[PDB]
Amino acid sequence: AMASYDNVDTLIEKGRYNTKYNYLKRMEKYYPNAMAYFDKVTINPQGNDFYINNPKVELDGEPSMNYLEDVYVGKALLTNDTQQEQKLKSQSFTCKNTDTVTATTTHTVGTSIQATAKFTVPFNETGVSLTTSYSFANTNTNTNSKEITANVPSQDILVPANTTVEVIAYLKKVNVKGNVKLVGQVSGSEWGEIPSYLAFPRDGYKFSLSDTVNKSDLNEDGTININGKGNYSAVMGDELIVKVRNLNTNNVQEYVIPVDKIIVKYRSLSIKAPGIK
Ligand SMILES: CCCCCCCCO[C@@H]1O[C@H](CO)[C@@H](O)[C@H](O)[C@H]1O
Repeated sequence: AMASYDNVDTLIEKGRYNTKYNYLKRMEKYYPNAMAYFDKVTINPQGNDFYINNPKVELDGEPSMNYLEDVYVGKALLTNDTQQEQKLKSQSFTCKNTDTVTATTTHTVGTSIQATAKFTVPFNETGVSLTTSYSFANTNTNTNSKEITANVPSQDILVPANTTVEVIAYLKKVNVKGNVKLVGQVSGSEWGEIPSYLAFPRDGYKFSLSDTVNKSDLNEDGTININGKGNYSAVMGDELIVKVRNLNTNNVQEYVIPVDKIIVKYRSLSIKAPGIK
């Protein structure tokens, strides 16, 4: 069906209201002021099997993606005091970075029925999956993180004759933010009693959630669609960059150092400093 409800507690309360209501409306013919006692009549829920079927997290709008401030990893010099161009090698190095995700339910689906669902941050591309989860019934905040260590081998840099180059390594970072909808299909029933008072009979009851709404609002398995909301924000290490600057011309050229495998091992490049050809 097309319809979807954002508060399961409202439905549960209607079912109870209806139960109390019909109990009194039946007596109305005998006692014309019976409805005026609506507040005095007790209803005692005893159990339920309310369940949220197939809870899942769905993106609600496209993620927004912003580059964050670059992480400065280090600086080095490579000096060619020779009359021709030379292949000079940088030192190998490591750097560490933590990928994070935080996720918060902003609008529950009502408190009465517990459910959780997994969320994988989208537009990942790091090769390390980052998952958390959402609670349907509480406004919780779930975090997760993964520490990544980069092993970057020596790089080969062609330096022109009589030139020192300065090399800077830095790590780009992306922030992926957005909203989600928490969806599922509620089934089940509450049971209990309006207890007997004086001459008034006990009414042992069982009401389903699908009975508290119009027949059009139901799916073909009898369930009702529910929806909550949440959001997320993940920080991901992205591209390892090396900028090489020619100290004679002060021109700077940019290179990406690609990943080799998986601890993340990077490739060893052969790169031209500015001033070569
Ligand atoms: C080819 C690129 C060379 C640029 C010089 C990079 C040297 C960085 O070196 C790294 O610095 C880290 C701090 O950021 C330290 O934690 C590591 O131990 C060290 O290996």
